[PDB]
Amino acid sequence: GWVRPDLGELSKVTKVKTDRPLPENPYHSRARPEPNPEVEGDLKPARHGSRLFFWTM
Amino acid sequence: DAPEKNYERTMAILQIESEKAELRLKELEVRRLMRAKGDGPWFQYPTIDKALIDHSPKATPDN
Ligand SMILES: CCCCCCCCCCCCCCCCCC(=O)OC[C@H](COP(=O)([O-])OC[C@H](O)COP(=O)([O-])OC[C@H](COC(=O)CCCCCCCCCCCCCCCCC)OC(=O)CCCCCCCCCCCCCCCCC)OC(=O)CCCCCCCCCCCCCCCCC
Repeated sequence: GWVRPDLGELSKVTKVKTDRPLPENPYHSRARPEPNPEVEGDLKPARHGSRLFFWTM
Repeated sequence: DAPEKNYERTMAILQIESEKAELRLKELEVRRLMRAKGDGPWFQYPTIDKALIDHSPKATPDN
């Protein structure tokens, strides 16, 4: 009573019902480094300008 | 000009220049700490973008 698969069937992506748990960390990665802080705030003008030796703007 | 005008104008000049000098010393200290530790917005030399990584199931499973 076995039926041979048609052209296209054995390459289908099928879904599998399992009882084992999903691997939560399969790469065994350690804790990632904390990122650098983002920039926040409103952008104020430069305090007394460029501060390049005598340039007052 | 009056001695009042010259005096208080000198005080404003000295305030502005002392504040610029304190900001220059702080700018040097910030640059030194950010080059030493590398946790500021400066000296952030680039690494590889992790958006380039393909996360699909590959041809072989052990990867
Ligand atoms: C209602 C809306 C409208 C309102 C309008 C209100 C205003 C009405 C008037 C409108 C016109 C405004 C014009 C500019 C304002 C005056 C700026 C000024 O004098 O700054 C003083 C500035 C600093 O002095 P200050 O007492 O602290 O500030 C007074 C003001 O509060 C200065 O204010 P500040 O604190 O904001 O200044 C900012 C900062 C203040 O400066 C600094 O923080 C210090 C750094 C300055 C530069 C240092 C460079 C050093 C190495 C170069 C040496 C150059 C040698 C001289 C030139 C050699 C020959 C080319 O300036 C700069 O960063 C600009 C760089 C210098 C350019 C100055 C403007 C020139 C415009 C006309 C150019 C014509 C040619 C002139 C000769 C070219 C060189 C100047 O002094 C100098 O730069 C010394 C040179 C004199 C500047 C030029 C004088 C302007 C008028 C020139 C007319 C005659 C032309 C003759 C023929 C051509 C030449 C053969």
